[PDB]
Parts: sequence; structure tokens; C-alpha cells
Amino acid sequence: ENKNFVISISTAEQRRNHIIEQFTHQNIPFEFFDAFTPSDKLTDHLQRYLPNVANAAQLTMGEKGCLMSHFMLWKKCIDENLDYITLFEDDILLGENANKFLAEGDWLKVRFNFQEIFVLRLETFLMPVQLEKQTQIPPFQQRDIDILTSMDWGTAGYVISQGAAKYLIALFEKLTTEEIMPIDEIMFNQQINATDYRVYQLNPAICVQEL
Amino acid sequence: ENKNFVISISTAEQRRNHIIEQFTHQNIPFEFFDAFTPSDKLTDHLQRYLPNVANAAQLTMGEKGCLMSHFMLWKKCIDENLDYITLFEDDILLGENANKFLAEGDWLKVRFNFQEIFVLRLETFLMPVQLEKQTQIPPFQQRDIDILTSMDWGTAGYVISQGAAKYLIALFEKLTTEEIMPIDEIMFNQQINATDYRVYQLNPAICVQELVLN
Ligand SMILES: O=c1ccn([C@@H]2O[C@H](COP(=O)(O)OP(=O)(O)O)[C@@H](O)[C@H]2O)c(=O)[nH]1
Ligand SMILES: O=c1ccn([C@@H]2O[C@H](COP(=O)(O)OP(=O)(O)O)[C@@H](O)[C@H]2O)c(=O)[nH]1
Ligand SMILES: [Mg+2]
Ligand SMILES: [Mg+2]
Ligand SMILES: [Mg+2]
Ligand SMILES: [Mg+2]
Ligand SMILES: [Mg+2]
Repeated sequence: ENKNFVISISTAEQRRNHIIEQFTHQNIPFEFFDAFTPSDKLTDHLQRYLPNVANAAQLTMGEKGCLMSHFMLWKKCIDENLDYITLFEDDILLGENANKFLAEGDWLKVRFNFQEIFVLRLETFLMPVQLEKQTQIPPFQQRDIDILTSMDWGTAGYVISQGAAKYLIALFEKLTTEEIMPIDEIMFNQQINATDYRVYQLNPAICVQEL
Repeated sequence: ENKNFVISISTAEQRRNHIIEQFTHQNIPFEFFDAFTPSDKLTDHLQRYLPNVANAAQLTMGEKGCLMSHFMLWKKCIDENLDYITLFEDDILLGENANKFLAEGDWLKVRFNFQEIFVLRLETFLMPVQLEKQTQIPPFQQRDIDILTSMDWGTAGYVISQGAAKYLIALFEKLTTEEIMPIDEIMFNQQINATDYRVYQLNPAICVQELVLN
């Protein structure tokens, strides 16, 4: 019974082929989840489920789409009473023995009760902030002078327990328009010690974003 | 004239020895700046210079001390009309060729107009994360299950232009108690789409905090 969902724009043929290839070559079942893109459907979903986010001028509609995709998958976890769901974004590369973690679930069931509130990150945890190149100020001693353009965190591969799905849906629902930030920044900022929400990290990681 | 200042609690002997060792071994001049700590002095400085921060329950007094230390160094930059000042925290480790960047400033003077508003980060630029080991949930397939938390991003090594010192002093002075946030968030994250204020990052970095290397 399938736990792995890959968020992917329906027309992203090159990414989907790479995902198919990777999952089939390790014999890991999965389904694509058709990512929300700028569209009437996304507009409607924002208005109905996250009215606060629809108003947030600080995010691109694409960022709102990615957020909505994660959020609806969490909702699926609740609605279908799944113990956990494993979410990916469609540019991950699976590491070597990933099938021991993703084709089989007993290792998780033996370790956690799924009403516990946790995420288990499967992707790398050493991630650079997003830097832009610039051409006007020359490098010095073979070091570039780049411009910081955002704090970037991975939401490309993680297990979320039913408990954590409930917690995150409630959290995202309660955020005001002013508090909205990209999903990765919201989730990054939730990773603190004074809460019931616990974030575990697989170390070393078993997948990584392509670029 | 010295541009490098290392923020350090006056009694922090082990850190100061490590800083002395590192800077002297690469022949980089610097001065210690006595960090503000929870104390009468910090309380008084908060009340006089940053009254809205004294009330801010979202920062610990220690964090307010670190903030006050940076802030008074920016004020020094303004009072002394320095083109730039280069600030470190007392846990940095200098990279290999750090002296090419820190012992002299000509490479900066030929590159930037210091009336422009910018900070140039010198330290590593990974998302600020820490892993706690735990033994109660067993590893699987030779992979540990660690506990992951976020921490503040580094303010442990950066060059700040006079323009940016003026801008940040003005900004911090105007923030209400509710708007106060960690220094890193105010300096870096919140200014990403500011009209004049730029944050540059030296890539690859030339220094790293003792804790981030680990
Ligand atoms: O309009 C969009 C654009 C992207 N995505 C999803 O966002 C994820 C991350 O996309 P990408 O790697 O392009 O973004 P980045 O990692 O650059 O933030 C992918 O799963 C996409 O399918 C989405 O739901 N809606
Ligand atoms: O009350 C204090 C405690 C610390 N610091 C300074 O804050 C900087 C960073 O301290 P640390 O590396 O302990 O913390 P982090 O990098 O986690 O913010 C150092 O220069 C300390 O001297 C300070 O100004 N006041
Ligand atoms: Mg990506
Ligand atoms: Mg992302
Ligand atoms: Mg933070
Ligand atoms: Mg700090
Ligand atoms: Mg530090």
C-alpha cells in the first residue's frame, strides 16, 4: 500500500522520466501528485483552504502552488487515515540503498507510533543559502562576490507522521498573511526544541536535490 | 589603521587565546571589543540607545548583549567616519588564505563605494542547522536518526560599509518592541529585497564558526 508521493507539475516530462527511472531501478513504488501551478484551480484551492496565503504578496504563485501541494498531501494523510506519508519533490536523486527505507515500512513502524508528531527528513541537511552571481564587481583571489537572494531549505524528501500532518495543517491554517513565507522557510523555522513537533534527520541522508 | 574587531566577553580566556593564535599566525591585526553581557552596563545601554529592545521578551539578555556589541561597533564606524569596519565573533576559525583578505583592505577599496549600503559576509553560508545525537531510537541500515534543530545564521564575520552602518543603526533604532528579531534575521534575511541594501557573500567563504565546522 503506497506511501511515496512525488510532487511534480503534470507537464514536467523530463523530471518525471528521471523520477520514473530512479524509483523503478530501485523497485520503489510511488505515485505522482500533480503539482498546483498558477491557475484557476490553485486560486480556488488557496481561497478555500488557505485564504491567508492567497493574499500574501510576498510569495510567487509558483511558491503558493508548491505550498498547496504539500498541504493537500498532508490533508490526504489525515483523510485517508494513513499512518505516515512520504513526500518528495520531482528533482530528487535517490541515494544507493534508498529502497531499504522507501519500499518497506516496518523499520518506521517499529521505531515510532504514528500519532507521535514528527517529520523524518530523508534529504541532505548541509544546504547553502541561495546566492546570485554578479558581474560588475570582479572576483578576488578566485573567490566570487555573490549576492544573497534567499534562505533556502529542502522540502524535497521527508516522512511525515499523521500526528505531524495534523499539527502542520493547523499551523499553516492559523498563520496570518504577514507571517506567510515560502513553505521551506516556514518548516525550517518550526525546527526548534520548545515544541511537540520533532524533526529527525537521517544521517547520512538517502537523497539529494539534483541542483 | 585597524579595521578588524573581534567581539569577545572580556573574561572569555580560552576563546581569546584561540583568536590571538589565529590572527597572529596569519599576521592579521585586530582588536578585541569587550562584549556586552547581562549586566548593569547592558541594561543601561539598552535603556539609553535601544529602549525598545530592553522590553523585547523574544531575545534573551545574552542575545541582546551580542546585538548591543554589533550595534556599538556600527556606532564606532559612524563616529570615527570609517569607510568600513570588519566584525568577527570570538569563535571563528580563519581559513587558509584569510590574510590576503583581512590584513589589507585595498581589494575592498578598489571594488566598492563605501557610501553604498552593503555588508559583505566572510563566513560560511550553509543554512544554520544543528544535529543532536540520540540513542533511544535505533539506527537503520547504518544511518543514524538525529534530532535536527534550526539555529540563528552566523554574524561571526562580515565587512560593513559606512552606508550600511548608518542604515542598520537607523533601522534598529526605529524597530518597535514587537518587530525586534535576532540580529542575523534583521541584517540578512529581512533586507533581501531592500532597495539599496545589499548583502554580498564571499564564495567560497574564508572563515567558519568553531561549531559550524563540526
Ligand atoms: O508552480 C509550481 C512550481 C513548482 N512546484 C513544485 O515545487 C517543487 C520544487 O520545484 P523546483 O525545484 O522547481 O523549485 P525550488 O527547489 O527551485 O524551490 C517541485 O516539486 C514542483 O513540482 C509547484 O507545486 N508549483
Ligand atoms: O552575553 C553575551 C554572550 C555572547 N556574546 C557574543 O556573541 C558572539 C557569538 O557567541 P556564540 O558563538 O556563543 O553564539 P552563536 O553563534 O550561537 O550566536 C560572541 O562574539 C560572544 O562574545 C555577547 O556579545 N554577549
Ligand atoms: Mg528543487
Ligand atoms: Mg523548495
Ligand atoms: Mg532563525
Ligand atoms: Mg549568532
Ligand atoms: Mg557562534
